[PDB]
Amino acid sequence: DFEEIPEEYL
Amino acid sequence: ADCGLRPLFEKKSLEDKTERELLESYI
Amino acid sequence: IVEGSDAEIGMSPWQVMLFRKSPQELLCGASLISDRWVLTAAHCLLYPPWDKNFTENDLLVRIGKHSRTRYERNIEKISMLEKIYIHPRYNWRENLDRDIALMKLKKPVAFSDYIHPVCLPDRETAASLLQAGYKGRVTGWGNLKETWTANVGKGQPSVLQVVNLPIVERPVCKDSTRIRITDNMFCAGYKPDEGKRGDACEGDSGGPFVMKSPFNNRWYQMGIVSWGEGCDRDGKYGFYTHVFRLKKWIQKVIDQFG
Ligand SMILES: *C(=O)[C@H](CC(=O)C=C(C)C)[C@@H]1[C@@H](O)C[C@]2(CO)C3=CC[C@@H]4[C@](C)(CC[C@@H](OC(C)=O)[C@@]4(C)C(=O)O[C@H]4O[C@@H](CO)[C@H](O)[C@@H](O)[C@@H]4O)[C@H]3C[C@H](O)[C@@]12C
Repeated sequence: DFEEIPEEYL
Repeated sequence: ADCGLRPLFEKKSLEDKTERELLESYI
Repeated sequence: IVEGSDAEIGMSPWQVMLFRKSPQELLCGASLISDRWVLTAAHCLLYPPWDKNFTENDLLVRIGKHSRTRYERNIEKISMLEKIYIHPRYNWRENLDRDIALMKLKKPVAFSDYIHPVCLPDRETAASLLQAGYKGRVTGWGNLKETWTANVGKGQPSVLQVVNLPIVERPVCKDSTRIRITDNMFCAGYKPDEGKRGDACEGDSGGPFVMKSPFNNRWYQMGIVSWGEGCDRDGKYGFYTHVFRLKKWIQKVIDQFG
């Protein structure tokens, strides 16, 4: 399932 | 203003593969 | 979406994904209606029977997507929320009446081939197009078959799905169910004798039901995916939030933040 999203979105 | 006009479709006068189904139902 | 197809790229560039930050999950669909405003179902955020009450920092909005699960690296845009607005009379206690919410984005998105807002209806578009037998279109990344009540076959799509559904007469909508149907709803779908089928399904909630005007060739959002009983059951129908009837409230919140 989900690919990791970039850290500046968290 | 340009709402509802899709870059890849209306804006270059291409249809999608099923939009005729919609339009054919509007009597 | 049950019994649909893969969407084409850019076919629905107002589709938004409601994505949970932790654990990272697809919560629901949603709709881009301007550069800093997203429209969704209130139940996506607020559902007290389940202790569901999302707030702005709970969530990400993802715009421009096609693939359900990947990070579409130079295509999709991920946005933060500045404010959530749920209708003051959303009825979670009985029927999901007024199942609508606005979300205002932290910063405006830029439009692209893949990211573009849908129109909202005005009175005469609603009048002309919202009729029985006329088809609209639903999209989303939700389950491919029913659900809670879970399922087999395929389960979850790789890519955005599409289906086109006729609008159904209000009487047959009310006669298919025991729930109280209000004026803030409509239902859609094929009848058991019609041979086509199809429906939304879990994880599709909150997204757009859209129609294309034959007068000016534009796409308008007529509905929000709200509720159904099961997914794609014979003689059951999908129920959608009636977007023109709640438009006063929408204008109210956008004009006065704005
Ligand atoms: C969105 O993704 C989904 C809406 C759709 O899929 C739309 C269509 C098919 C057209 C949403 C989802 O976000 C969560 C729901 C909305 O809040 C949801 C949650 C719990 C359900 C629900 C409120 C409908 C009533 C009830 O179900 C039924 C069938 O009566 C409820 C409360 C529920 O507990 O689910 C039911 O579960 C089955 C099997 O375990 C049992 O038979 C029932 O007794 C039990 O009530 C529902 C509405 C909406 O469709 C959902 C799924």
